[PDB]
Amino acid sequence: FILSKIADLVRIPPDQFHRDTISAITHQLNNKFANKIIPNVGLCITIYDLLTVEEGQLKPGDGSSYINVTFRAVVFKPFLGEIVTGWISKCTAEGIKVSLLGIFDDIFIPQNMLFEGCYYTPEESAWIWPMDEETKLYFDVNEKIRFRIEREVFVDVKPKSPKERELEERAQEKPPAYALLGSCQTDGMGLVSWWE
Amino acid sequence: MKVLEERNAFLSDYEVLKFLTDLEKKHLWDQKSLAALKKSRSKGKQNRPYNHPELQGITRNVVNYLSINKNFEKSGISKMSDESFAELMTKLNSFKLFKAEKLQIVNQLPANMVHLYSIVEECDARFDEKTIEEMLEIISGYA
Amino acid sequence: KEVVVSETPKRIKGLEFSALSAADIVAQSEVEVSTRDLFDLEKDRAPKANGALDPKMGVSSSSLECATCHGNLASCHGHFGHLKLALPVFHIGYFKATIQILQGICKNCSAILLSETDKRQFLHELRRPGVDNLRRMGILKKILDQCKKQRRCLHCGALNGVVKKAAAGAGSAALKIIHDTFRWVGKKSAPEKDIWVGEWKEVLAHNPELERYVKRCMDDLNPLKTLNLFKQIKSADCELLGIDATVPSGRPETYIWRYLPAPPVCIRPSVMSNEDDLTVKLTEIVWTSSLIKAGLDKGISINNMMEHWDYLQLTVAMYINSDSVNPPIRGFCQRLKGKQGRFRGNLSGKRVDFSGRTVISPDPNLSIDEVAVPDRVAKVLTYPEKVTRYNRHKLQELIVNGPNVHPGANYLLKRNEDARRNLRYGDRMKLAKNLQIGDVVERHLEDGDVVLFNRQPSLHRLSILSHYAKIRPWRTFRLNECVCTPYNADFDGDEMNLHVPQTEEARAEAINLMGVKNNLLTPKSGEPIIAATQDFITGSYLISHKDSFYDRATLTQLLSMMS
Amino acid sequence: NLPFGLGYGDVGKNHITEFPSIPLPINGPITNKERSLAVKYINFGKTVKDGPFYTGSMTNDGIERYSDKYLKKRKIGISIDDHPYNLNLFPNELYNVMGINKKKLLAISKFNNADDVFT
Amino acid sequence: TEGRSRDGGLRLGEMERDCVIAYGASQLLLERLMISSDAFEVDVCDKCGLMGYSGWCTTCKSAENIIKMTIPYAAKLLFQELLSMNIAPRLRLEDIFQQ
Amino acid sequence: EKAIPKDQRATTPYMTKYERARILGTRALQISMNAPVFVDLEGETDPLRIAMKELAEKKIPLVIRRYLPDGSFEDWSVEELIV
Amino acid sequence: YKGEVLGITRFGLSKMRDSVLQLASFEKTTDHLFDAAFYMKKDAVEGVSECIILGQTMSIGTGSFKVVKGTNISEKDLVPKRCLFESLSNEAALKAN
Amino acid sequence: LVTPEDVMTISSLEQRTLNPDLFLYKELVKAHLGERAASVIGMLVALGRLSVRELVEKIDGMDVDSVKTTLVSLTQLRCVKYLQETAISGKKTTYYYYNEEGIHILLYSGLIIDEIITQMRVNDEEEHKQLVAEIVQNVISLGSLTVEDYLSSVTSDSMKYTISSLFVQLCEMGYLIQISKLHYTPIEDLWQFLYEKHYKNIPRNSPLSDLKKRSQAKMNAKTDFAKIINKPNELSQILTVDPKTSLRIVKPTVSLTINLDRFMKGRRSKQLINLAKTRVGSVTAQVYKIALRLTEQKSPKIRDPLTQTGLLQDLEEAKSFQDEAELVEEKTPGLTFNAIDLARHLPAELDLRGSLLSRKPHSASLINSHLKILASSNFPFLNETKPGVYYVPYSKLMPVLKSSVYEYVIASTLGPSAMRLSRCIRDNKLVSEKIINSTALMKEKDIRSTLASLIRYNSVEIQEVPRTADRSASRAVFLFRCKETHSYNFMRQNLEWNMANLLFKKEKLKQENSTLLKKANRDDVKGRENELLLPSELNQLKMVNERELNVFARLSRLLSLWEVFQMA
RNA sequence: GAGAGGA
DNA sequence: CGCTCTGCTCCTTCTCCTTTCCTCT
DNA sequence: CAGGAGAAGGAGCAGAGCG
Ligand SMILES: [Mg+2]
Ligand SMILES: [Zn+2]
Ligand SMILES: [Zn+2]
Ligand SMILES: [Zn+2]
Repeated sequence: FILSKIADLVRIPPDQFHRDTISAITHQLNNKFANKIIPNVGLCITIYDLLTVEEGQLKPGDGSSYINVTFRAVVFKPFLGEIVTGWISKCTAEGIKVSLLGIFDDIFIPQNMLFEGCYYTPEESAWIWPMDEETKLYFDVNEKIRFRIEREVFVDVKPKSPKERELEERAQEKPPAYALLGSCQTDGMGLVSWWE
Repeated sequence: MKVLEERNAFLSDYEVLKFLTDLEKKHLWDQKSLAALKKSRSKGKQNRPYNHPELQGITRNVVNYLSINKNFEKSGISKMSDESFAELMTKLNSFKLFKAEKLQIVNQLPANMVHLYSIVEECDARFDEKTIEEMLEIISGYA
Repeated sequence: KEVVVSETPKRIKGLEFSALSAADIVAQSEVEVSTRDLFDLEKDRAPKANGALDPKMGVSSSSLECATCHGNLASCHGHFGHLKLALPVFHIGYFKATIQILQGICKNCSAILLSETDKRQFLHELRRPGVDNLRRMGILKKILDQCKKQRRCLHCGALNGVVKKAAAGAGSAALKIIHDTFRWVGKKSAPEKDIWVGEWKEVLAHNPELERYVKRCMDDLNPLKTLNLFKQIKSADCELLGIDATVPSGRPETYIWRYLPAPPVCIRPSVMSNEDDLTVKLTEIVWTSSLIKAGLDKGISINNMMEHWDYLQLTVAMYINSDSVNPPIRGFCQRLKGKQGRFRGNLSGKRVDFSGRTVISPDPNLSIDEVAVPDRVAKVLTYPEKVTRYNRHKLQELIVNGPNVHPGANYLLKRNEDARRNLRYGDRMKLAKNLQIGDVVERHLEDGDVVLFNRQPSLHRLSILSHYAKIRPWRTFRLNECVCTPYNADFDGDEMNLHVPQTEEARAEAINLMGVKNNLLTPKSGEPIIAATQDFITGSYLISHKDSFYDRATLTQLLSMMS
Repeated sequence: NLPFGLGYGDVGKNHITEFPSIPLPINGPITNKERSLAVKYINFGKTVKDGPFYTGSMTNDGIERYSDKYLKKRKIGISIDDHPYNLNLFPNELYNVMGINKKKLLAISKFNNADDVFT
Repeated sequence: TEGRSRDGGLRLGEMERDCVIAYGASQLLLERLMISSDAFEVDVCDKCGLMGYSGWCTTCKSAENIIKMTIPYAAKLLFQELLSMNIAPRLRLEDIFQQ
Repeated sequence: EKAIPKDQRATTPYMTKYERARILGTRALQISMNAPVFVDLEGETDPLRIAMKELAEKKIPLVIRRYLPDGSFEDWSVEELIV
Repeated sequence: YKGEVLGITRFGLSKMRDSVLQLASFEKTTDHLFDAAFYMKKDAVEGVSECIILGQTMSIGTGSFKVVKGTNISEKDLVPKRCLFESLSNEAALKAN
Repeated sequence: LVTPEDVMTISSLEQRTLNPDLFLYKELVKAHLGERAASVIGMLVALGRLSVRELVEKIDGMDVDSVKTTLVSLTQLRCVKYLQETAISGKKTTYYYYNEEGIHILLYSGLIIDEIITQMRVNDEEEHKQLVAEIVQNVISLGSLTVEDYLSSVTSDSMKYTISSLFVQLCEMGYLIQISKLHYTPIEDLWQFLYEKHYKNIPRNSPLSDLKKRSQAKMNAKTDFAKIINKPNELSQILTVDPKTSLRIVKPTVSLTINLDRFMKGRRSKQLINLAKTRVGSVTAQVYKIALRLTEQKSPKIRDPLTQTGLLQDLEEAKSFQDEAELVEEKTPGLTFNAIDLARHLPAELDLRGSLLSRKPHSASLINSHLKILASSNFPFLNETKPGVYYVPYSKLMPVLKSSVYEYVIASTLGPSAMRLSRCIRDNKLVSEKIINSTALMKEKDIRSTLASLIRYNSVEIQEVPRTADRSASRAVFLFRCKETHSYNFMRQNLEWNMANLLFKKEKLKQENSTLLKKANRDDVKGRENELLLPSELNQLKMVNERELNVFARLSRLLSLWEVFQMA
């Protein structure tokens, strides 16, 4: 978790003029930055602080209060010096997707920088990895698994056409927008209890 | 909307937990608070809590993730105090870590030789003589 | 998931006029109109695949689809098409600009006709820190005169004369450009003149009957040669001609018709089918362009090809503007210019909603800053009042009343819903019970509401004033006669307009700036203009005449009469 | 008025090609001598892209890390100023941006006559 | 519409808008001549000031610079008629707020 | 460009009729959007009358940015302006 | 005020007001619009006619200024707040490792 | 049917609007220098003569340091031609132009290196051809070099001596010249400066007459103008003989660059040889080639004496230029030659024994006879000064060369009937359709078809003779002329745009597939393509390289086709 | 579309 | 010393405007 | 169908320089 520093413009409707101004500012910022991915920086958790608030301005047709504000948001962005635990939701023969307990389930780690003995198994989908004469070291679903993050992918493109939107709706894309690629080159991964 | 700084000063994974818990207390999102007034009885005072669904969900998920059982039934940071954090920073400043991996081992306190060796690059090559077991014995107690 | 979305309020900083460079015309387009026919003639008059009324260019009906935004007539902004011409033609709007560009350049090297020092000085004058339109136009005209003074190209070393309209006639002659190379060579030896003499000697040896026409017959600049010359004008010599070459489309060749932007069908709807003038004109343009293109490959007579080219040029000129030729199409120029054009009939002065117009009658008992309104029109002139926890009870009572009894309401718009819920039917009692704190009630006009009372012609500012509405049974806008001096009202059968502002801002500005009480003095001299009219001065004079002597009862009756 | 050399069959739709159909004869297969030039056209150009006079442009975290330490610098970037300059040619106002007082260093653009094209 | 057989409004022409200008009433002018007469929510591209449909520029084909704003439908009709000629009314936008 | 400090502000300390009408319109628009009022309501419902009553007691919480032609601007509080 | 006596005809106005839309609205619409397209004029919409045509707010009258609501927030809470982060950040670069 | 959403993408219509000069120059600078340099060159071409302040204002990348770095990058590579003018009213300002010769040098790099290697008889020895190729590559890529830096780069004494000898030989040959501030001053402004200091200095007494005063000023200015133009071409720096060992060595401190005029004269010689190869035998073509190589250094400049660009041509005295040129074209000592010199320098591999048949080696008589048959043709390949003495007339050979190239381009693109019609209209003058049919002997239907397809370019011009008060059709007549200047200019612009389009496509393809191109040099893995990359990457890289090779081959062909129109 | 009140 | 361009200045012949709209028919 | 006011080409002379 890392503090950011973002400057934005906040619309305060007259309904919220009675409460504290900072409370309304934080409410609107949360309405914009609660559990959403800020492009090129990751996912924002909660508006932490608030500093350098300029006097609000009114446009000639709405009657709200538009305030230019700066604040320090809470975002998650681990690059290299980290080890992250997670759970397992679904696995198939193209890698393993590691999930958390509600934060976000977008981390997918393939078997590129993983253990050499890992292999696929359509049945009892698992990550069998002998590494010795004993081959009973398969990865189980819904268990602690530690992994490193080697790189982060940002999907920040949208060249879609209205005709294409209508065609896809009649026929109904890369849903992820902030995913991290995992690595388990060193030991101690797979389960925090396997390595003592 | 322009991001003035893509990354400000780093935040330790102890201030975030207490900050979120205090935020839920102010907004009355505590499990005890919701079980007391909003559960097992009707709102006599009708003092409704904060009404942000997405914020409630994300803050509950992050506080639960920070308060899971420690990955070797609590995460240590749950019972960690500010003075315990001061003791921990003194102990870590007495040691040598190039990056701010000190905050990284604050994030997770595995208290294992293998995990501490893996968390920092070339732990054996950098220094592995007598202070590594001291690190493990002071990190076994989360305080 | 759910990446953030950020929006900011933005206003129109300012327009930047320019032309389209035959690459933005194609970029905007959805279909190339390449068929003279309009309807398929088989599937019950459906629009053709690439005709003028192609659906991809918009929808002219209320029960069709535009195939590009998939909306009805109300929700279709309209989409453009492109029509690629053959043998480009002059743009009638830029024809004088084309003349100036031709006068500013050679006809062999296609380079500007000013010396290096002269163009440096002129550019220095153009790039002064403060220059308006007038000084810039004067500088450009001086540049044009200076380059018209030139007799030889500085690079090609070719003779240059005068570039002028052919005959300034009605049709083709008004769009023909002739170059007179040999006007300024009086008696000096010019190699071009000798070449001309040799060429005409050759042709007269072959055909001697054209001797009488060797006079005149100047260098003719058809649109194709003009385009080929404009393609060679260096950008560094383009600022002196007035064209800013910094951005694309800032080229002299973008002012010659090579692609016609076919406007959306919304701009040129079909009435009851019966297509309007623009569709017919562009259909004719497509037909003539196809004829020219086919004749190019069929090897038609050069006379026929030139005649069809000229006919196409006249057709597109009429399309842009119907004043070009006499032999009543509503050209875009007709649609814009005029008293009823878009600028003077639709942009600077529109027809506004929530307005009425009725006869006027006097009403002395009505105080100034008030106007009496019929309840037959106070029940249609609704004001949108938003529930605000101060008038929730009043608004729900009005909803209960309904749209028939005057202190009621016509429409209810819920906070989240889009369509207005009419209060004419649907058990409005429960709707009043379910009146939230953000809904809008179109309440009937009532006492104390602000209205704009106006009488035409609006000679001065006091011809329109803001009054407080009152409700009276009759059918006439009744106003106190004292305020009839500003409007110049007559009560001889005069009529007046009454507008109802629909926002708190407009209403407050009307009642505080245009209020009758705040406009008792005319602005031209400051002398009062709202005061006693006829018969009020007579009553005052009869009361204050020295013969008047009142006892106590008569005095008290008078004092109860004035109050 | 349909012309003498045209009929109603050939007219009715205005189909302009919008695509060229008249090619120059310079599109034929390349020759060995022409294949050489190219290389001396790809090599030149490549050298000036690697050359100091480019200024073409119109991860990197501030956190110290032992991993980035003990790693060599990518190369010895040669800026525009470091190149030797004949001062009497350039305008005076550009002297403040060149290497008027800087260590001399010139890069030699070696030419490899062997083609770098695959196969 | 204009007549009385067609339920139409009263024309507030050039003289009336000049009278409104004389009072210096700006919000009332905006409400009368745009809000209560004809309001259209158009999508103008922030790069090339040409109106787009459904948040689609149709020229940049990016939908990133599209900005929604309300202008009179008469102005939109004028812009389309000018674009039908060889005139490009490229609207340049600036932030209303931010000082 | 910057705001002229309150200590010296050439603009008239009076309140022009245009500023008064705009303040009343803005306050009435805010009140019509369910905004709190700072005066004794006395049963009035139309937002314009509430705005007028608030301006009578100088209770309207708005300020005016008087934009000079150069670009600078003096911020005048409605309470400080005189009528 | 431009320097020379200028009438109130369509000729004297064309030498006073640069705004192409205003001149087109007054008189000689198509000629002015085509001239502004050719010379590539860059008018900034500030006149009342320009604002009315584009549905904006004028610069005269009530649109000659701005209305601003004071946030009225104290300086004793807007200051940055944190719980002793600089403790563990004792500048590890001070020591060798 | 192709929708416009696809036409805008795969029809090259967006770039079809760009001016060919601006398009070509910006594309070349972007490919060889970068994006900032491309933007600066684009502003220079679009506006012309911009100072640093105006360049900063007119570009979004308005960093003053960035603009100055771009300007020094363009000046060291002489892609710009600045000018330092002093304002009398106050502060002086320096204005920058766009240098066409430097951008052409960037354009002709491959051809320049090919000419350098081939013309010097050093490829045969196979040992210093690499050295001279590296020398010319460094000179053309770094802009301006002093010999001491190049020599100090190398260490071997033998290599140093070889490089110095090659420098001396190249400078003597004429491909390398001393670079001076004259190379960074516009010729038009140079003539403007030289017009004064010869007109102002005239005493305020009655000058002969104002027209005669200006004539005297022009006559005095042309002399020192030609002198200062030829000053870099005097070899005043190579003559540092005997510093030690008494050998001819170039002065170390003198900066040397490549002489574009010499290379373009070589290109003109090659074009003339190619033209002659279509009129005489292979042996006679070889004789003409060796004569051109002998007279190449002493030939007049390809473009002009540099006075045509400087000022207005004249009232009508522009012909004087021609005459003056013709005088030098006949009287430069190196130009005139006899068969003896050719026989002296003719290679022994040429048979030259049975080539010529008397009636239905290295013999002087046979070479003289071949020169006579060269001079006999209507094409002025050679002209006779004295009995048995020949000189190649460049003045009378440019128009015929341009006409032949243009006619053959028309013949290749359109049908041969197009060439027939163009030549018929050119030889005739103002010819109607009936006379066209009479003197061309083909179908009038195809005559009209070809005329319509040909008028699309500035090849055939329609002259309208009105037979009524109104000049409308169906009554007027339409004659046809040629106006070869329009045709030449339009075809030159067309070829420039085609070259710019090829370069734009090449850069686009390089950028699109840049990942594997970068990987090819990420770890110095060049030459190991098959043994390190995936087969799909192998195929993709092979296709990219072949496409770039074809692009540059077509660019070389376009250059060989447009040089003739570039001549004057 | 154009004939005419009307104020 | 007439001769021959420029340049200026008339002179003629051309183009764009003429409230408000407010109805009916 | 009248009235007003500009822009654009012929056309007739001064004026300058000249070989
Ligand atoms: Mg009356
Ligand atoms: Zn549509
Ligand atoms: Zn010319
Ligand atoms: Zn766009």
